[PDB]
Amino acid sequence: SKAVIVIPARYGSSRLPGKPLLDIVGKPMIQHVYERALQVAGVAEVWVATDDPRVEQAVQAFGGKAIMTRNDHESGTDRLVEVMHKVEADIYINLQGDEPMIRPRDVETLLQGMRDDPALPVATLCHAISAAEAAEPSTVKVVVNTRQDALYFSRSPIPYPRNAEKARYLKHVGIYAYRRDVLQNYSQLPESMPEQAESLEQLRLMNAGINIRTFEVAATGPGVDTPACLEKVRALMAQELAENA
Amino acid sequence: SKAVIVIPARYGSSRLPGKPLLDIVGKPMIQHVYERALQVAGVAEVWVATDDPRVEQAVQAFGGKAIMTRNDHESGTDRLVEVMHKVEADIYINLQGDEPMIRPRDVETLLQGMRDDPALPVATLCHAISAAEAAEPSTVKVVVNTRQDALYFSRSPIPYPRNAEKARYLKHVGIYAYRRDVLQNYSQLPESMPEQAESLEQLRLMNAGINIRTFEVAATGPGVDTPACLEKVRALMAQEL
Ligand SMILES: Nc1ccn([C@@H]2O[C@H](COP(=O)(O)O)[C@@H](O)[C@H]2O)c(=O)n1
Repeated sequence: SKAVIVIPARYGSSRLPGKPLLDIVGKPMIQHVYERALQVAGVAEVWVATDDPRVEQAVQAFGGKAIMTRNDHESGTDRLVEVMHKVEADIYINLQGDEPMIRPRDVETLLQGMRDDPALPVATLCHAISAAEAAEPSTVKVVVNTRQDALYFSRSPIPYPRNAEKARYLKHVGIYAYRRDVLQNYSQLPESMPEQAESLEQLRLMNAGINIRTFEVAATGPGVDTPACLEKVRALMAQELAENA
Repeated sequence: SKAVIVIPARYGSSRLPGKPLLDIVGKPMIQHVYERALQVAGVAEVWVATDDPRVEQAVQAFGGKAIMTRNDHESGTDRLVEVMHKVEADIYINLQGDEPMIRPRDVETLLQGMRDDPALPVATLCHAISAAEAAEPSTVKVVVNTRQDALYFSRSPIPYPRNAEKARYLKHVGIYAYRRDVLQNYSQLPESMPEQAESLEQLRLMNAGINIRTFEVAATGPGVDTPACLEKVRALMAQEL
């Protein structure tokens, strides 16, 4: 079973132009993600999928593998489908190019899950959050059954807190592992009403009856989207270097 | 493929004690439900499951069939499980004893669905509602996939209206059809965290991975929970004549 990690990294961003190129303790953000991806056991290759030459150059400059993709791509899953045709693997892992604090062990958990169950099409991550955090529409919640399969994903707080003290919330961590056949049949799936309403691409899979197992990990480090969280990551990353001396 | 309709009708109610015996244009509420149930094609028997001798006698008075069940059941579902042991069938339909405006056609849609797919364990109903109505925690919303299987049931407005004009909402109508094997295993299913938090018993099935197909019907009539709804139903069933 061959597994590869693909890191989508488009330059264009409204509140952070050239987001993957921002410096974090001396290296572009995209490099930190790539370096951590390389530490994931069981992965054959790591690639960066981009639609901008500057990103491709920055990646090659540190010796990373870059593959140009179409800029007309609406989603990071469509971009991964294009990569799938050129890069062969049985399992593709999609990592966010803007989460430099990703833990290699979490990707291994995800990979081990896919290998322990040959029938599993998609796998993703989640971690426990408080009810107060779950109230945010910018945070995606997920509810799972006993096998840890996702029942639904939503920006609405689910489960509804009728008996508030009994409610436990899970935040969805946007890292995915897809079997090859899922990506091959992907472009034929129609957009679902819940997907368009919620603006959550993963609901397109659920509409088609494709199971998504969700593994729970510890609270993940802060992503980068706000210049405030950027400074926190910078200090958190720097605090990490001195800790491992 | 033998199907039976079971109507849970406990005497008690915090807002309307003796609810099944309340008069609605000449007949107790339970009789209206029982008569409409008898109009459902494809069913072999209709039973009223109750805990009180007063309800049992009232049903026998109009010629219906009734079975005494334990008074310690927490829900009509548990009451149905007790009945399944006494009344043998392949498919059991659970009708609410407080919804006298039930349309026989809607129960036939549900039954047809179960017969069209022998692999389907549970089926239920739903109908379109507005965004305004979906915002209410007392209204249970359901989201389904292309095969109409339910993804989740919630009091929260699902789907979240990020793009409001794209959102379409469905209200769950508490009528169920269960295959016998689901009921034989029901007592072994543990309660789920989502069930306890939302206070929705059907989430106990989803937690165990049991599929629930949801068929869509037109807007249904109100049930009788409060004395206000009781007066509204009386008014509606009167003009319906
Ligand atoms: N313990 C319980 C609770 C409810 N039920 C039944 O469930 C249906 C709807 O519930 P409520 O009227 O209690 O709200 C009624 O037909 C009622 O008799 C039951 O049979 N046993």
